[PDB]
Amino acid sequence: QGYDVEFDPPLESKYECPICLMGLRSAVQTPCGHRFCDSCIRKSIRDTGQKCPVDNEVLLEEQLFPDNFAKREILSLTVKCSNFGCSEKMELRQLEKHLSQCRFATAPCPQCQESVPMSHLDEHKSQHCLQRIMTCPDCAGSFVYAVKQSHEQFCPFAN
Amino acid sequence: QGYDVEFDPPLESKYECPICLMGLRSAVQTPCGHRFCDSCIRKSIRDTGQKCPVDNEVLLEEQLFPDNFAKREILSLTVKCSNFGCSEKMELRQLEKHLSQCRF
Amino acid sequence: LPRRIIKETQRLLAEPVPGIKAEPDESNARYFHVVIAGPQDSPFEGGTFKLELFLPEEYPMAAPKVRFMTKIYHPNVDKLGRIKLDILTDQWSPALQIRTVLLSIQALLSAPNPDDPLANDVAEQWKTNEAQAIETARAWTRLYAMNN
Amino acid sequence: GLPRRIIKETQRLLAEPVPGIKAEPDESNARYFHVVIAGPQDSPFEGGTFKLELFLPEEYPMAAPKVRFMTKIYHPNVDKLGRIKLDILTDQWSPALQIRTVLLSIQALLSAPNPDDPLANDVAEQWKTNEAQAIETARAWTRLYAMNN
Amino acid sequence: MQIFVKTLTGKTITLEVEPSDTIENVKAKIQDKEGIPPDQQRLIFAGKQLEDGRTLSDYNIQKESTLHLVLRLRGG
Amino acid sequence: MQIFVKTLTGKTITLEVEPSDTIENVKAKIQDKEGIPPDQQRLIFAGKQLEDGRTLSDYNIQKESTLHLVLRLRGG
Ligand SMILES: [K+]
Ligand SMILES: [Zn+2]
Ligand SMILES: [Zn+2]
Ligand SMILES: [Zn+2]
Ligand SMILES: [Zn+2]
Ligand SMILES: [Zn+2]
Ligand SMILES: [Zn+2]
Ligand SMILES: [Zn+2]
Repeated sequence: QGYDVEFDPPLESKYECPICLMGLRSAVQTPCGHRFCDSCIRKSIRDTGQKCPVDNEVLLEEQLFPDNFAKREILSLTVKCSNFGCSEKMELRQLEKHLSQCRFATAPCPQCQESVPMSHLDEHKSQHCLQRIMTCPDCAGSFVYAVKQSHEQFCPFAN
Repeated sequence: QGYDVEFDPPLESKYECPICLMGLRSAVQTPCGHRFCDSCIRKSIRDTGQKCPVDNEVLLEEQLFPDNFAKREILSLTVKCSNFGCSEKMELRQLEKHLSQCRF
Repeated sequence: LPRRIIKETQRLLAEPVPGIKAEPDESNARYFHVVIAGPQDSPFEGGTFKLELFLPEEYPMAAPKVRFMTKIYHPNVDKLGRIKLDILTDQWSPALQIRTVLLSIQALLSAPNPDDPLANDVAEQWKTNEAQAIETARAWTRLYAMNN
Repeated sequence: GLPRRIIKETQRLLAEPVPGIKAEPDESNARYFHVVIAGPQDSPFEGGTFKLELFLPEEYPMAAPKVRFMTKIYHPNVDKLGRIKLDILTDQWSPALQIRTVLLSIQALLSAPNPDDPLANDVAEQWKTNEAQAIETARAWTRLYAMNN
Repeated sequence: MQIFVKTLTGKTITLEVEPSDTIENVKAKIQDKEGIPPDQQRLIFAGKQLEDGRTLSDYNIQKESTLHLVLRLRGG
Repeated sequence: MQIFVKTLTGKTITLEVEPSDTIENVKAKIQDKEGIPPDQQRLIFAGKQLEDGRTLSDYNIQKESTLHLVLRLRGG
């Protein structure tokens, strides 16, 4: 359940969740002095029993607290985009914001729900994506490139 | 009241107490999300009031918890002796052990 | 001469702020001779105001003691140089340092407040007659806070 | 969905091998592991190479891996079916534990047999009452079945 | 541009921003690195109390400039 | 001196010792670094469980040798 993302430099084990083995998503510390993802440790309390997994001390839903100091230092760690050609780095914090406008990202089409690279979705109006809306040359009517064949009924433009 | 000592490399800001400005003795963290010595923050709630010193946010005796994770990390930092011509280096943990058997 | 004070001293001696000067007395290590400059776009342009700052036995658990030893026409500063400032007036934090105090004093000169006054007479004129109160502030700057 | 935990663990087992423990995933199933552990030093089993088979259930790591010996081994805590009487695998499993720590414990178990908490009752009984004979048969079983494979 | 900020404790944080960033944003980017909510921040620069709506270019802040953080002006 | 120890999660730490140290005080240096109390630690090396009474030189441990730490709750 933790932060699954390529860190560079790679994640120091102090921010590594000993259950899921990732960057600590909503990090929580135990009284015995343990760092876990809230979600992970709370399942470990559910299915494995009421104990800290690492030292066999006693543990419960209540007495764990959020390590807010550790969580912020976590989101400041530099990470790489997870789309193909990205070649770019940023703080983990703004991975989400960057994936919106990744240069090399893949975005399904508004019109054709065929997935398309962000660079080329700009070029995916002029060159017809198969449901893109052509404007008749020499009669001036709006129709969807899918339905051309039937518009060839209606270029008998009176006066 | 925090760990007054020559750290080497020198103490980084994350283990420094905003109140005393020294290594976090028996560190405690707020739910607000910052750190203080147990003694120091508890004195800040005695006198300066029920607030976090660094944010003006709510803070009570109850919701302070010990950042035990931080405390080790701190005791694992290497430090120098404080008697005159010593120059021995060690993990902070055994500073008191060494100053019992120290030279000057 | 407790550690918090010593570190804080040599911290602000090495990192001095634009137009804030603060040095301990040779005699007492808790008494600081302070001068803060009149800020940019302020009524007090070109002014150099002395201050007596002192650290009490309590410090840092209590706020420092601060007075203006130069006369200044200002609705939050009385004729004795006593100061109405949130930090050291009432709710204080032991996180705060001399550095932050002195900055907040500077920030007070940048934003005079008639609605949270100490000098009741000044703030009255400051609210109803801003223009004149500012001109008097400038006049007091020029008479008292130059070449001292 | 081949959960990161398992993957991360897998490529560490190959890259940072524990001395005398080999563990590789099956070419078909990523959760199934062909293991070989060495008969440890000064033991009954020294010189031995023992095949085991370890499998990760879908619960993992919230439930323990299921592992058995495929090689025949005279040991009070391993039955004829190759099931192992070792706490880690029974109750009070912990999701902090990893495959490495399982296999290391099995290696340890070969150095330190336990007749008092038996599984092969015939063997443990032998081990308590006549230890030298049991240990000598142990080296022979090692010799017959855990060399040249 | 990279600009310096001194928190209450005295240690120095450096932040990446451009001149068309509002103070609002600077306080939000301070919050992310120090946990102090935007309400509870007051930034001083060159003895001037910086306001939320306006931008870095409105106070002509340049590269390598040091902002200073203090607590909210809650006069009493 | 300066021995290696692989904790439960995979972390590799280093501990300064001398050969005539007991396993007991080694397990103490683990607790100081990693929070696990000595009662819950089990130390493995070349497939042997290291016992609390004996020393490191009694098991022929040396420079840069990697101990492995695992958990207890045994005999089940
Ligand atoms: K930390
Ligand atoms: Zn986790
Ligand atoms: Zn624990
Ligand atoms: Zn990208
Ligand atoms: Zn399309
Ligand atoms: Zn047409
Ligand atoms: Zn302190
Ligand atoms: Zn010494």
